[PDB]
Amino acid sequence: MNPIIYTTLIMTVMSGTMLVMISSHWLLIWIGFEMNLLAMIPVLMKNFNPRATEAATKYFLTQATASMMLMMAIIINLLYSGQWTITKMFNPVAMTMMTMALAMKLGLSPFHFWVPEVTQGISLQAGLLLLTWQKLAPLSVLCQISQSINPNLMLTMAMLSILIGGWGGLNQTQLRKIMAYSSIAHMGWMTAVLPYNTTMTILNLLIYITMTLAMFMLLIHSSATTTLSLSHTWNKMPVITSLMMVTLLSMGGLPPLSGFMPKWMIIQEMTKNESIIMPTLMAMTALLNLYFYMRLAYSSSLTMFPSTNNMKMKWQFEHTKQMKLLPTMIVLSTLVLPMTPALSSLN
Amino acid sequence: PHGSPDWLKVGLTLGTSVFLWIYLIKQHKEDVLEYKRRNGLE
Amino acid sequence: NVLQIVRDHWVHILVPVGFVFGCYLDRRSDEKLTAFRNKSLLFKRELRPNEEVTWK
Amino acid sequence: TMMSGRPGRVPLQFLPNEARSLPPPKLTDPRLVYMGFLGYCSGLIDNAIRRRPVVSAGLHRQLLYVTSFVFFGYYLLKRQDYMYALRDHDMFAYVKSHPEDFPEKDKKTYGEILEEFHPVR
Amino acid sequence: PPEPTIRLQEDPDPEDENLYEKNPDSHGYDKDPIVDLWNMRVVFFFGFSIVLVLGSTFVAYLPDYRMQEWARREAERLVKYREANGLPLMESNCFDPNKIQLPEDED
Amino acid sequence: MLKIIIPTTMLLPMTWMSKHNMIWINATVHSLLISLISLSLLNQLGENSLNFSLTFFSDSLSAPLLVLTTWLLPLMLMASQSHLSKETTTRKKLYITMLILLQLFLIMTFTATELILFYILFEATLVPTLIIITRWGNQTERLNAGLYFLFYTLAGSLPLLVALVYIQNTTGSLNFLIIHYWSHPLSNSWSNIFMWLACIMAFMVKMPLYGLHLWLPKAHVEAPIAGSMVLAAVLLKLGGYGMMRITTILNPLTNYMAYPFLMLSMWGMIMTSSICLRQTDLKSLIAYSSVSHMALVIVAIMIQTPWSFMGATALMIAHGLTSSMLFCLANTNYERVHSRTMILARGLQTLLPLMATWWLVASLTNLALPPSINLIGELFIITASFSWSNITIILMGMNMMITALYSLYMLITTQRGKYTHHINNIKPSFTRENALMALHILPLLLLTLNPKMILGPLY
Amino acid sequence: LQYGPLAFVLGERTTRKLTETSKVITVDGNICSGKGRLAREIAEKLGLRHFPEAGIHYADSTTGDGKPLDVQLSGNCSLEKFYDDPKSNDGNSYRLQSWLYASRLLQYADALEHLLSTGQGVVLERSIYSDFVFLEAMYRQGFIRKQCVEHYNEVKKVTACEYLPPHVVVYVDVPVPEIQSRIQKKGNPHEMKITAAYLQDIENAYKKTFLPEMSEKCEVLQYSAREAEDAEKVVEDIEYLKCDKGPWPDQDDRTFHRLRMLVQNKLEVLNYTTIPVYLPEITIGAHQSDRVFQKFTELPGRKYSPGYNEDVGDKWIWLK
Ligand SMILES: CCCCCCCCCCCCCCCCCC(=O)OC[C@H](COP(=O)([O-])OCC(O)COP(=O)([O-])OC[C@@H](COC(=O)CCCCCCCCCCCCCCCCC)OC(=O)CCCCCCCCCCCCCCCCC)OC(=O)CCCCCCCCCCCCCCCCC
Ligand SMILES: CCCCCCCCCCCCCCCCC[C@@H](O)O[C@H](CO[C@H](O)CCCCCCCCCCCCCCC)COP(=O)(O)OCC[N+](C)(C)C
Ligand SMILES: CCCCCCCCCCCCCCCCC[C@@H](O)O[C@H](CO[C@H](O)CCCCCCCCCCCCCCC)COP(=O)(O)OCC[N+](C)(C)C
Ligand SMILES: CCCCCCCCCCCCCCCCC[C@@H](O)O[C@H](CO[C@H](O)CCCCCCCCCCCCCCC)COP(=O)(O)OCC[N+](C)(C)C
Ligand SMILES: CCCCCCCC/C=C\CCCCCCCC(=O)O[C@H](COC(=O)CCCCCCC/C=C/CCCCCCCC)COP(=O)(O)OCCN
Ligand SMILES: Nc1ncnc2c1ncn2[C@@H]1O[C@H](COP(=O)(O)OP(=O)(O)O)[C@@H](O)[C@H]1O
Repeated sequence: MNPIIYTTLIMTVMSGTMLVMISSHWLLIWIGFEMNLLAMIPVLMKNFNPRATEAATKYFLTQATASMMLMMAIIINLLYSGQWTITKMFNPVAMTMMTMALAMKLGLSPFHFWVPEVTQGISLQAGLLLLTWQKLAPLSVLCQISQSINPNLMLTMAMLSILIGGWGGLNQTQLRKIMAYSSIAHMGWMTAVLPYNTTMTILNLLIYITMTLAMFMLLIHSSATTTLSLSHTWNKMPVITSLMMVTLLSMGGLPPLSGFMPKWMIIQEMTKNESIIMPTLMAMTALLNLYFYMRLAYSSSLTMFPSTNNMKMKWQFEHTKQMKLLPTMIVLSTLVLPMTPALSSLN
Repeated sequence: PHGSPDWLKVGLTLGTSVFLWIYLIKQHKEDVLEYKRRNGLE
Repeated sequence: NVLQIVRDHWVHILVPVGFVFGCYLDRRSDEKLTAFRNKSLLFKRELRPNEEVTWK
Repeated sequence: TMMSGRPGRVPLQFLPNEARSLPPPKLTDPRLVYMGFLGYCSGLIDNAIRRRPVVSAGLHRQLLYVTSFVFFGYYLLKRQDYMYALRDHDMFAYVKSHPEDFPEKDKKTYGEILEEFHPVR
Repeated sequence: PPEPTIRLQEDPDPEDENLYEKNPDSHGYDKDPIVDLWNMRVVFFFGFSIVLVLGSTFVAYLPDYRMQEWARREAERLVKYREANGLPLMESNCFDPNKIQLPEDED
Repeated sequence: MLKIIIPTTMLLPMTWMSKHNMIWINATVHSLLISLISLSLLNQLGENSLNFSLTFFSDSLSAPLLVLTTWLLPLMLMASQSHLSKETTTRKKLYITMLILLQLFLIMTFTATELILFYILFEATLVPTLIIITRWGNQTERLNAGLYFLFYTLAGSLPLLVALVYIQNTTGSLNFLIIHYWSHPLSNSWSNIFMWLACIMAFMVKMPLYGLHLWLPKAHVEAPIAGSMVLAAVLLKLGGYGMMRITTILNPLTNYMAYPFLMLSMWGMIMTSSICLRQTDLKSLIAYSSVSHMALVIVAIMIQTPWSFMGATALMIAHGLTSSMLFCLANTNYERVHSRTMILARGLQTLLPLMATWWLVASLTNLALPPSINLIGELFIITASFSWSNITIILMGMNMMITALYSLYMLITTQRGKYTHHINNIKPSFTRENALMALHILPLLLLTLNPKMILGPLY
Repeated sequence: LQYGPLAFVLGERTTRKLTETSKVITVDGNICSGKGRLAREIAEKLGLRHFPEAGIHYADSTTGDGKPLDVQLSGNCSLEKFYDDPKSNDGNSYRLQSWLYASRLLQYADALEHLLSTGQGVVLERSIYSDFVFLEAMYRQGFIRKQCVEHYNEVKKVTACEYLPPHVVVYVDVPVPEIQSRIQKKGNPHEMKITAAYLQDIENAYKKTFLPEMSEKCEVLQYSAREAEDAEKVVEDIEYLKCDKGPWPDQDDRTFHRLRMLVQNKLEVLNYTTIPVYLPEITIGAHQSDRVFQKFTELPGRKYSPGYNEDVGDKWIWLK
């Protein structure tokens, strides 16, 4: 599309998210969600093809259903108490409806089915935007009402999301579906600490956003969407493969990388609340995410796959466009463990 | 391609670095003195 | 020949510099744990006429 | 803990006015040096990605990265120290104002405490 | 079946290279004789001459921070004192019973 | 402690700014110098410890391990100089970087005043070893070996993090000094039983305990020579050091908790020693011998007596040195034959007499011939186990006899008999290999003159 | 200011640069035809820019210095070996075909970039279109396998679905006996070995599978050897015809912006030429790939970016 139109649509998406984040009236939060949904579709459908159209219509259906459920929860809350402010929910039924709507917006299990297909359909830039920016508003809404959530339902869907992501990432060869399942697992990790501490949720969100930005920018730099296509990256730009391997190790939670910070802090916080079994199961399940990260690293950088003859022309050319902040994102997603006590800033 | 050292960008980068360093040092000195004034050390 | 072998042999100085810096940092960190100097009940001692600290 | 709802707190202040009563972090703080090291690593990675001599491609760019990292790290350290100071202040105030919940434990000596002895055999 | 029976364009497996053939007195460190000889010299010197000898001598003459002869002298003076005064050497109780307050059972 | 740490960190820029043909010389010289600095730490006191700062301390249990870790790097560089000849300068620098990072992680692990820092570094050692195994490995099973090595360790050590955070939430501290001074007994409860298991299994899996030792043969056989050296010498002792540090809070629960592990180790030493008798690979045989020795060390730690601890420390040091030497000898044979099979190259004493002498000395030291420190640890642990129960002597004697049997079997199969006729590429042994064996073997016979240096804090 | 979204936003519109003269033109002829002379003549009379037919080392002439690189570092194939042994066991024929197709794709992208950036038209020899005639002839002669043509078809579809076809296609028609006589007169010993069946298959492919398909979306001028000698009539036919059936009138400024972003950034142009499908003729082992790439990195001005090579003589490196 026209660059002016694209910039306006991106600004509208961001302004809808900010409207959700800064408003204190439930109707304004709903309006922000509607504005974000309205401006999101052309971004996903920027490169016109049947796959993008199918992904866009699936995303539209899911988000419209979630918004309708959220509106119903708001109306029930208003019925049982003449309040519009985002505070304690005031009703057991209203809270359940709202939690399911926000889980559907976030993609938490069992409402995860749309994320892998929407990510596969859209391009890598739309996938980056969808998996990074489209998590801020629902998570902020969940944080604002964290004192109302029933811990059983939140913990159940969090553990389900972790298990589903771990199991579903094992079966994928497409990189975008791998990233989608990783996002589902990380969402499950994020929502398992909302009943106890929202600062841990925000810290995990920041770390995951940095890691996902680094990974998607690396994937865009080496234009590969399949495992075998990424297996050709060493023959042209081995530094990109080495950085990608380090980032993958970080995303698996291996210390002393940055990705070890959120799991460590969440486990410690959950143990402070006399919860022992769930962190153990969560780490055991994150082992699966680490396994398929290791498989990707094996196929990418730790071994050398066969190449083709036509790579000799690619050897002669350099990337016309260089993405700013890629170096900063890699460093932030790799080497910030010693700066852990900085989380007291209420990030 | 064929490019000379872009003196405009180099000048802006060096000026930004120097300005940031001087502002940081001034901020630190002001913080130290104002801390001392509040707690009555010096 | 000086100013030529330096460009190839400058690297050798680095490990040694690290050692002296580590010794300095060890002493500097030691300087922050003097809360009980000459206050232990076992080695409670009266200072010498020209002594300010029992140990440094 | 959750200090979001704490009384007399401004909505978008990075460092409140009461934070200025605390000693500022030194310019030779190890955390500031680590932030500078992070900026240097970012500069090296930027040089490597663009296919440039990693050590000596852009000195101005590396200097800018280091300076920006040091600046932001200094302000972040200030905010972190202020938050921990608030936590300790609230802790001590609450302990002071609720004596019945934190009684003085009657000091006891080991010569009159009976602890079970488990032999290692 | 006109296939070439070749899976891909691959370099042949190279044959291992003997260091002695192109350079006798090879010392097995490097293919360049000068760097090889200096590597041998630095390894032999800094290991055997410096570490293995000087550090061994240093460890042999370490001062007694474990305080063995001090314990010998303390034990000697205590046994001299106790034999002379009729005290029965070592005592069964490590701490004097006067300072332990046992808890009365009253069962 | 920083006087050791900072030069090790400066090893990296020195390596990366070195000339293309001067990386090995500079790395070896500065690693040897760093090792000399480490020697000062050995002086130890009979009192508490060498508490340098709030972050790091040294002890007579940590000092020999630190000295061995610092001493191992020059030997690993010497061993790796050969097979990396046809490698690009950047990749050789990356290999040296991996070795330096592993040394730094081990050095910070062994001091580690606080337990979470110990866990963080104890896990940080996992990455460079994995990269070394799965990148510079010869066979195609290196990927599976690395997967096994990673996942066994992580499955074992993930509950340890939960146990540690729970312990800090309850007690309030994880500093080892406060933990030791404020220790309290563990009541016989199911929660305490599972806490004991979570505290113990992470170190058990890395010993390796019998039945959990599957990863070790794969990782040792598929690793390059430097990786095998470090894995056999230092990485196995991390579990023993952790158990020695952590068994202070597990009392009196350990008295009955130890039985399953004691039985497993006592039978598994016999099992692995017997496995060594029927083995067609040198590296696998050496790995299984390592498993037997570490099982006996597990028995020593579980008995939890002063003689047990002294014997365990001595045996850890001696086994590290001996296994490193044996792996180096096997690699020297492999780089000539390229087969890694015992029965292929035979009668090498006729062709390489001095290397046969090295083989004999290494086999005698592995056989625990007196007065080597191997037998010092072996005998102390045997006496402690006999005091624990007089019936252990049967298993200990069986293990000793089988150990001598397979050690001399390995010596005779490769060094004696008639040379293989069709093998004609067996060149004279280089000065590098001979110096490597000498620098492996001389410290053992020097340490047997001062055994108190490796007998630990309970001496 | 390199072209991008900002340039399009502020001033850069390439529709104003079109002056009815752009008219990308492609000339196609059988081996040893007079098309090269004819194409060159058209470029000079119309004021357009001539593009010599892309060979093995076309990409070498556009990067660094114009000097070609070694055969093992560029192309890994030779036409002389194809002429001598068309059924070579090392799969040289399909490697040659694929490398030539990739070179033609790069040249077409360069020509499109020039036309969209300056407005001056270009004249091309055999382009990505009609490059399949050599593939068809080689398959019918048994020089290549069927999997090779399947791979060629996949790559051709995925690559050529993103460009505009030429406005005018000019064909010079020469009988096979006459072109064989021209080959004999040429004097090249390797070219002497071309059989008549190969030329006949080439010729059959051009008329049967290329002329009608370009007649449905372009404008065709079928010319013979005699009537192609005079370029005045060719040029007159060029101006007389008006293009109103192709996709070019349907384009606008936004499509031109997209195509201009596509033609630059040649790494995106050549993206799908190295798809991970493993045919023995073109797949290369890991060890050979590593060795050849390390040799390529050791080329004088190829280790770093173009402006960051001190060995060439680039100065002020520490401030660029
Ligand atoms: C514990 C904390 C303490 C230590 C911190 C650890 C990390 C520190 C560094 C962090 C990152 C910053 C620097 C990295 C930039 C990357 C550039 C690079 O690749 O190096 C090339 C470059 C040399 O090559 P070149 O001639 O410029 O051109 C070649 C091209 O670059 C490209 O050449 P090529 O393309 O032809 O070669 C291809 C090659 C090249 O590909 C690469 O090498 C990529 C680099 C690795 C990825 C980096 C990830 C980001 C950081 C992660 C760190 C992880 C640490 C956690 C522990 C786990 C370990 C994994 O890739 C491969 O061969 C494929 C196979 C890969 C093998 C397995 C992959 C393992 C990678 C893991 C590395 C982790 C440690 C990195 C250490 C430094 C490495 C440079 O290296 C350098 O010179 C820079 C190194 C640092 C410079 C130091 C100078 C300062 C000294 C003077 C002042 C003294 C200071 C003291 C003051 C007081 C004294 C007076
Ligand atoms: C990967 C590590 C994180 C990187 C984060 C991105 C780095 C670039 C961002 C640049 C600075 C952004 C700060 C914005 C400037 C002013 C901020 C101020 O106005 O807002 C305050 C908020 O300040 C910010 O939250 C602090 C951001 C600092 C982030 C650093 C913490 C990272 C965790 C530790 C890892 C170490 C990283 C160090 C290297 C970057 C007041 O918030 P408040 O209106 O009252 O309530 C909203 C928040 N609640 C609801 C949670 C209470
Ligand atoms: C080859 C043919 C023969 C030629 C040689 C003929 C000569 C034979 C001599 C060789 C051995 C014969 C035995 C003679 C022993 C006498 C020396 C002995 O007395 O010194 C020992 C001293 O030896 C050292 O203590 C042990 C050596 C140090 C070992 C450290 C290794 C070096 C670092 C290398 C890296 C470490 C790797 C392993 C990590 C732990 C014990 O002394 P000690 O009774 O106690 O007290 C010393 C004197 N005091 C009282 C003043 C204090
Ligand atoms: C596979 C290769 C080796 C891996 C490592 C194996 C080592 C792990 C083995 C764990 C050690 C033992 C665990 C618990 C020991 C406690 C003693 C108890 O089991 O004995 C009786 C317990 O009775 C019964 O055993 C109850 C438990 C029955 C259920 C356990 C399952 C039995 C087999 C499971 C083995 C599976 C191991 C591998 C898991 C994947 C005592 O009766 P009781 O006085 O009442 O209980 C005393 C404890 N109190 C005081 C806290 C109450
Ligand atoms: C090589 C693979 C080995 C893998 C490790 C095997 C053993 C794992 C150890 C058990 C897992 C959980 C560790 C417990 C974490 C420590 C916390 C703790 O001790 O507190 C206990 C918590 O105890 C538990 O909750 C344990 C529940 C166990 C659930 C997870 C089961 C995992 C598998 C267990 C069986 C296998 C264990 C041995 C495996 C043998 C080797 C394979 C008490 O909790 P509170 O409620 O606060 O206090 C009680 C008073 N109100
Ligand atoms: N698809 C192809 N496969 C193999 N060789 C080709 C192909 N296309 C062109 N060539 C070769 O490129 C050379 C130039 O083409 P041609 O038109 O025959 O000669 P000229 O350029 O002198 O008119 C010729 O030797 C021809 O064989």
